[PDB]
Amino acid sequence: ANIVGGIEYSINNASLCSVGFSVTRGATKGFVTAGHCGTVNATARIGGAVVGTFAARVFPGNDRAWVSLTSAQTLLPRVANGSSFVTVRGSTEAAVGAAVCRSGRTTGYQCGTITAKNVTANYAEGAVRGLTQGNACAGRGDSGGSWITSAGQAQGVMSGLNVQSNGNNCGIPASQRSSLFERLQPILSQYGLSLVTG
Amino acid sequence: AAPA
Repeated sequence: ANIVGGIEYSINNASLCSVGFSVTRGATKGFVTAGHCGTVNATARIGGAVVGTFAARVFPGNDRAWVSLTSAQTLLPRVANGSSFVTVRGSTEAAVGAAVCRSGRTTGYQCGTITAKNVTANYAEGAVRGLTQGNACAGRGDSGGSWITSAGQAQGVMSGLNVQSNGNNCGIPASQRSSLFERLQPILSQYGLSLVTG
Repeated sequence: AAPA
């Protein structure tokens, strides 16, 4: 499969999450995603075929994971935006007020602004701290997906949101949305990963 | 907020 940020993959033939970013760890290919999406050694599939397994994760506390891929996978420096693509150029962290977009398999590509950093989400499993909040909308299934600026700077991966009864927070004004993502930089340094860029 |  071609590994592009934002696309669907399943975990052990049951949950769905979205690909965050293509990365490498030495000769190993992988992608970063959300920790709550799978446990270590869970099987990741893209379009019915096995692409790799969860190599490491931390959830709750943090919400991060990376999946090591078989070498048949093609890592691409891109994030899906409809039929188009946003090229990944690096991971400079944007400040509050900066505009940002996110990509995932439920709601597609959505944009908004970073509204706060170092937010704690209190999920049923336990607290996840240190998250950044934006007001781009998102829905169940978008977890693990790319948050990136239009300029191509990778910000992080989707963690959670104030989901409404329709499965997303796209039907409430931006002012009322809390969509939270896990910062990319601590994930890259914790697993010694390098981002694929173009 | 809930995971996703």
